[PDB]
Amino acid sequence: IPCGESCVWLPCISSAIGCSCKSKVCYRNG
Repeated sequence: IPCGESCVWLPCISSAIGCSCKSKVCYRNG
């Protein structure tokens, strides 16, 4: 599920809420 954050050039600030970079945007479990 996309979280609402791009990660093309920086990692996910939303890593704190569980979101990780895949396919240039931040996701939690799809």
